[PDB]
Amino acid sequence: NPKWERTNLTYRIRNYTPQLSEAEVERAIKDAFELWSVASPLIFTRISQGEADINIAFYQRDHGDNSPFDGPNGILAHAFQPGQGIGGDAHFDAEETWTNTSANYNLFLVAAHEFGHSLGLAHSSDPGALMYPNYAFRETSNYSLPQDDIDGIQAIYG
Ligand SMILES: CC(C)C[C@H](C(=O)NO)C(=O)N[C@@H](CC(N)=O)C(=O)NCc1cccc(N)c1
Ligand SMILES: [Ca+2]
Ligand SMILES: [Ca+2]
Ligand SMILES: [Zn+2]
Ligand SMILES: [Zn+2]
Repeated sequence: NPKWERTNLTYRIRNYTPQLSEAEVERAIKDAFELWSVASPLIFTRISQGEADINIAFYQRDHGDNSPFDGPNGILAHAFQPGQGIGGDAHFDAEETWTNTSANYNLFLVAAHEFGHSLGLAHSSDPGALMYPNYAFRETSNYSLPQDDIDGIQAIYG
């Protein structure tokens, strides 16, 4: 069970997707972290430059870590479990159409899903869970964490 042994974690958005404004990309990311924050003792702080615990980046195909993206659709992103260096970092497929809407692919929902991995959760077999393996759009305004995921972070931290 890899877990962060620190509660206030920093993050850094190294690059952006042209698809959305910078504000929208940052709001997506911010709200995705809040989701996990309200069900745990974790506190997230954004840094504009520097070494952050969780780096966030939009990459294309081969991007230096031995797990290349695959073009439109398919693999949308991946994250590494808690740890130093690459640990907890999250990568998003730059070749996807990233949206703020119901249209594939909603950046807030994918980000929320990746941050679960970054915090130490694995995929869930519960189809109503965020950590379920396949993407599904769900209303995002006033979105809250499904109960299975709450059970998930709570079991790791408090
Ligand atoms: C190596 C890939 C096969 C797995 C990868 C994964 O689950 N990363 O977290 C992934 O991108 N899975 C896709 C599977 C798919 N295209 O349906 C995905 O949508 N993952 C993210 C996801 C899943 C569930 C909910 C939400 N919001 C997002
Ligand atoms: Ca892809
Ligand atoms: Ca890291
Ligand atoms: Zn990667
Ligand atoms: Zn996943």
